[PDB]
Amino acid sequence: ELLKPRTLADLIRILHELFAGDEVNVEEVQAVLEAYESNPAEWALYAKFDQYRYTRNLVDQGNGKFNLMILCWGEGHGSSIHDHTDSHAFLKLLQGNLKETLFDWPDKKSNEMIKKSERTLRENQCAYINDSIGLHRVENVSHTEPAVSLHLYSPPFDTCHAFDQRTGHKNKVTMTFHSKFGIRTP
Ligand SMILES: [Cl-]
Ligand SMILES: [Fe+3]
Repeated sequence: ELLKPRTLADLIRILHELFAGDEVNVEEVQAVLEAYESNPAEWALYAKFDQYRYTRNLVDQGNGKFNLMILCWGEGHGSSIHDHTDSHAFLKLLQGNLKETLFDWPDKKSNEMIKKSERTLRENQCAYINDSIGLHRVENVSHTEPAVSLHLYSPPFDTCHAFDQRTGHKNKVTMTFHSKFGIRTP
């Protein structure tokens, strides 16, 4: 029985219930993420920015079932085109707007990766992706507003692939945390 998360802490408690088992009801998870109304005071601890690129700030380890993290995007900061390592990936905006561009998996032949679509994700909206859907790039294209998003990945993963838009060629990337549980982790 899905109830509205009253706070980020409450959201986390609900997520632990939704991930108690071995499978994932994606629509329920997305619905509860969407229902949490971003409250900046509740996540200020995790919202640690870097001047040069977006940061990943671990919030909860989901009793091993998922990683929940907050990503902080300076003006003009964005990601690679990337996959999600056979995991579910949820993205909820907590502040600002992000542009999500979708791409299909490349063929073996070297070719320009053509965007299949794009959307603007707005405050409190939740998006979902997995490798069966395709690849994406996420970007804060704003010149004036930093963005903050809440990401849930299940199972957790710390490696993924970045794709070269010019060729479709992929490279393995290890993902790093800027902080964990509010503590900067050089
Ligand atoms: Cl993502
Ligand atoms: Fe992603």
